[PDB]
Amino acid sequence: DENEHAHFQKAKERLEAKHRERMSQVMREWEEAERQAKNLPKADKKAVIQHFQEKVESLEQEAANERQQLVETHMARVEAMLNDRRRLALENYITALQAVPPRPRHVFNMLKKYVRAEQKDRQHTLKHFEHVRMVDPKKAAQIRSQVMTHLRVIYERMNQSLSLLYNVPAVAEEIQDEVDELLQ
Ligand SMILES: [Cu+2]
Ligand SMILES: [Cu+2]
Repeated sequence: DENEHAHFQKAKERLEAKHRERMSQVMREWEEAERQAKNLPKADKKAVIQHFQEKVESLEQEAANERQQLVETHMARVEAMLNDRRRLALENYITALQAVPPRPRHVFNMLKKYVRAEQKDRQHTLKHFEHVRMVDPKKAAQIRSQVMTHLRVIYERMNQSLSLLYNVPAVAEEIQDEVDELLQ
């Protein structure tokens, strides 16, 4: 999850290096084209400029394509890993609550891992959405709904899991304070 974000930044940089690379040989080609067009007419010259401007435009388009694709796949993998990570954490938490006798510290640790999984998912979804919002405001307004509902779910699923803590008030009391630190 943090392995794939180290795997995301990597692929992200390779993509940049790759782009900046193709972009450099285009400006390079542009030059020899300018020197070679040294003895050609103006018309053929005004057209050599358009050719390379369109060439650069195409490169930019592709880089943008690769980025979006990379991010999409990234969102898919992470969403799968985070849900999986949450489920397992929710299980250990519930199992902890049903312990006989219930162990406060153990319940908390399990609860902590769970809150962090939910918080990780929320923060992750928020960060990526805010990225698009900052870069492409109009695009962000498209996925806006699909993104807020997601956050609404995570929030409700966590609060619902937190309240399970009241089925064992003695434990809830003994760790209430530490739980607050967690939620802040
Ligand atoms: Cu570029
Ligand atoms: Cu991410």
